Amino acid sequence: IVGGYTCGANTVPYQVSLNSGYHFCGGSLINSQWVVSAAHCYKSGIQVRLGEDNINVVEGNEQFISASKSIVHPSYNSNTLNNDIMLIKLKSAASLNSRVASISLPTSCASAGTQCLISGWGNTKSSGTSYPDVLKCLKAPILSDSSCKSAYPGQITSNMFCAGYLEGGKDSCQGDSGGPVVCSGKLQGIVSWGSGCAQKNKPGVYTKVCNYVSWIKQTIASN
Ligand SMILES: [Ca+2]
Repeated sequence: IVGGYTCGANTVPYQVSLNSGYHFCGGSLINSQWVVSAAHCYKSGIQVRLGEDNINVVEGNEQFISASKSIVHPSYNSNTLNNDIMLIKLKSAASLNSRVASISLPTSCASAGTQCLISGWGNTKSSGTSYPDVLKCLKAPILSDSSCKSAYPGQITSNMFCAGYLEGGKDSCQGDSGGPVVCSGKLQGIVSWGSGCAQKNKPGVYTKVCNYVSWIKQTIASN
């Protein structure tokens, strides 16, 4: 997150870190045994880390649970990042309390103007590299489809939306990928892509989760 703030320990209780020896992507806990992330975060050997604040220090609220199965969206295209979503099942159910909690799936899509909370352990600099140890947060609005398409001609599909600030300075970034965009208490987006980070007229591009609720539900029901 560039131009955000320190969230506060365990204030984003559905935020997970995906670890393969090191943090490499975010995710969102959507029930005791399943995480939603970005398909471009796919790899084998994932451990899901819940209850994290400082990802480099054991602080006492962590749960570390191996993935038993990963499911990349059937129509994921890695060249265009269309359908940039994947589900991860935990080998065991997480214990849910105030500091580790699921986030509700949307029943309807969000619209431009709605403010949302974006969170992660990604890069904090736009022209530089600094990775935080504690979870960072950014409040940002959803942008219009037309401004989104204007920023990124020929690249925005119906499974993507833009959020952030066209003036630059505030954005998600590398290492935030896969993590949440929560608006009015619903998971509306997944950190997916962007040209650099926090660049003028290059807002963040997010997977449009409301389009995938049917797929998420049926996948969970059968796996
Ligand atoms: Ca920790």
